Amino acid sequence: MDEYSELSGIVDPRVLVTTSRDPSSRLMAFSKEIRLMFPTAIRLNRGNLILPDLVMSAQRERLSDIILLHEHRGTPTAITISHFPHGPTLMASLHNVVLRADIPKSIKGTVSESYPHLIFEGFRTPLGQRVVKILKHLFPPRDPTNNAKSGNRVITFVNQDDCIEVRHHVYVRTNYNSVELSEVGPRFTMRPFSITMGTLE
Amino acid sequence: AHERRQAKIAEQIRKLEAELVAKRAWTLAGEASLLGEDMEFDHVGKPVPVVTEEVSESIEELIKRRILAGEFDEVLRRRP
Repeated sequence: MDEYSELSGIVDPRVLVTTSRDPSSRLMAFSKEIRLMFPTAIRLNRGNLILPDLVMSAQRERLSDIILLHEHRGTPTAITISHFPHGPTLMASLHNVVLRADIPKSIKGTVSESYPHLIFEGFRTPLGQRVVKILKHLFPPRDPTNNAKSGNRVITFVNQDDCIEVRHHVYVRTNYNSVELSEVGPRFTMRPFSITMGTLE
Repeated sequence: AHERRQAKIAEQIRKLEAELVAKRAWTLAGEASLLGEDMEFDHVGKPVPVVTEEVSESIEELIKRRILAGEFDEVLRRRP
């Protein structure tokens, strides 16, 4: 048993995204694009909110995960993911952040918010499989029947050594054997550096 | 007098041991039971390279491969 096995596949996660206090305009823009990756996420303006008051309210309302976005000198620098009610908590540093407007050939127009497929590539260690489990359960489960044939959106995590490249695309199945991708963004590199067994205070 | 000093020294030793144990857990889990305790790593002496256009292009080829082969990793629904 682990923190996910009881409810995995039975309930949709309920995710909250927020930022450190006094966020830069760049951090706010990043937080909206992060929110858009997660179809059952809400985003809460940080305001003057004290983090223990925020965590307790999210616990009270039975949210399942919090995603907290940190920055330094105007650049997003870390991501904290904590699973409720009792853990675990993953922290990773952020690098090579590129917002949708700065991605050549990124889609323009509205992004359909269907439940995405996920791709995890290259997580060949117990540590890697632990990170996959934490990330995977931030997205709702999908219907298994004809899953391999339906959908139009995918979030992709590619692990090389200790870093994870993250991408977000919509796609059109143009034929039985061909697909066109349109990148939604953001792009970024995530480097996990802490996994603790509990939650935030 | 000399034994309150020893209390603080042992406090420092315990704190250093806790750090060491959390780092060894990270190192061990990243080699290929092993996932039950706090783990951390200080990557201090490593920069993170820029992502070349070649790498982003191969990620696109990976994604098309997975879509056309139906090889997806999300959780699937079940009955309780």
